[PDB]
Amino acid sequence: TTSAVNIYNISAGASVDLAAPVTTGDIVTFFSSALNLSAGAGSPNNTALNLLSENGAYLLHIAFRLQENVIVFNSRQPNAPWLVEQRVSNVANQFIGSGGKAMVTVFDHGDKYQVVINEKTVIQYTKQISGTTSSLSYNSTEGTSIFSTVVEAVTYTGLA
Amino acid sequence: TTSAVNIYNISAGASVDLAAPVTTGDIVTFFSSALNLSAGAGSPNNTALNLLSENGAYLLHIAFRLQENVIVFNSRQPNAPWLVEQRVSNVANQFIGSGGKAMVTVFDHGDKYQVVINEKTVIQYTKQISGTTSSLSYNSTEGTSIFSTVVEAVTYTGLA
Ligand SMILES: CC(=O)N[C@H]1[C@H]([C@H](O)[C@H](O)CO)O[C@@](O[C@H]2[C@@H](O)[C@@H](CO)O[C@@H](O[C@H]3[C@H](O)[C@@H](O)[C@H](O)O[C@@H]3CO)[C@@H]2O)(C(=O)O)C[C@@H]1O
Ligand SMILES: CC(=O)N[C@H]1[C@H]([C@H](O)[C@H](O)CO)O[C@@](O[C@H]2[C@@H](O)[C@@H](CO)O[C@@H](O[C@H]3[C@H](O)[C@@H](O)[C@H](O)O[C@@H]3CO)[C@@H]2O)(C(=O)O)C[C@@H]1O
Repeated sequence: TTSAVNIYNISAGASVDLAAPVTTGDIVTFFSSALNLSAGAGSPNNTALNLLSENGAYLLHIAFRLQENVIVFNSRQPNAPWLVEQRVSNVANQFIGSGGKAMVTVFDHGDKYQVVINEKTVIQYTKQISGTTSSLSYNSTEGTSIFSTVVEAVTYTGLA
Repeated sequence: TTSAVNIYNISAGASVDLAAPVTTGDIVTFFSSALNLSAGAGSPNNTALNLLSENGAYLLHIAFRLQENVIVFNSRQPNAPWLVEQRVSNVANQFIGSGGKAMVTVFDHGDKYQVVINEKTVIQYTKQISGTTSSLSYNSTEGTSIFSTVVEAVTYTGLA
């Protein structure tokens, strides 16, 4: 009944600490002012957006792989191996209806993470690890990212 | 547990019908890619954002008035007089921390509307009229709008 809006500018390769943690019922949107579907190969990821716990855990890892023409969703505890990785085929098909810019939205449904690309829901990822998101990262493969060098992030917390 | 993201482009003087209504717990954000605090005089509104019911009622009317250096919040049923109007003093003060662009967010707390300019909450408006938002309008006074000619609107519905 007293929500909050937080805006962050995330440079590729950076990680920002949220001034307000993202928990169940809260939202996180990533804004890209560019879209490059014919950028190049990722090592292996061209672009990755991560929601991380205060322990360094990867609550949610989102990776776009142009050469493998896929999107990967996974998670993992700090200094531990990668877990069960879901995947969505065909990158470009999710960005249909873009036009030089993209929006990725993550809904934290407590026990799941709903990921939306613009207006299209791509997956209802089931949380392999639980907790509140206290920081986010935007990692890219040198010069072959599908998003702008700077990605804006708006978080809507205090909902439920 | 199955929310939706809808993106609308609203041209000044236009009104769009939402593909999904905005109800209690839902969110609506307005994106302006320009900010003009020394634009001119409004007749009397330089810029107005409205959330309208399916009956044409003005659930929430938001008006920026440079010359009167104020922001007005009000409501009204169709073909009825304007109601009790709240107001926030000093426009520019709410946009501090902008930099050529702005975003307004309206949280529908069921019995209230929380309005946020960027990251600053400006008012906790109490609904004089209740209902679901089925459409939004962006009205301007000829050439003196504080926002770009086209404002982007992203709605987040199906939350609660
Ligand atoms: C040079 C190197 O090996 N570093 C990797 C890193 C590290 O493995 C680690 O994640 C560092 O934190 O991973 C990078 O992305 C990985 C990530 O996309 C996961 C998704 O779950 O997949 C990894 O590759 C998988 C592959 O998808 C599977 O098909 C295969 O069974 O196992 C592979 C190894 O786990 C990605 O490597 C990262 O930068 O975060 C890529 C780096 O090259
Ligand atoms: C030419 C004309 O009179 N049209 C007005 C319209 C109409 O009054 C009506 O709203 C059309 O739908 O109103 C415009 O904005 C009004 C709006 O900002 C409301 C806010 O509640 O205030 C009106 O002026 C008030 C003033 O703020 C009060 O101090 C005063 O006590 O009463 C005034 C009259 O209600 C605004 O006119 C609109 O375009 O929507 C302005 C048009 O000029």
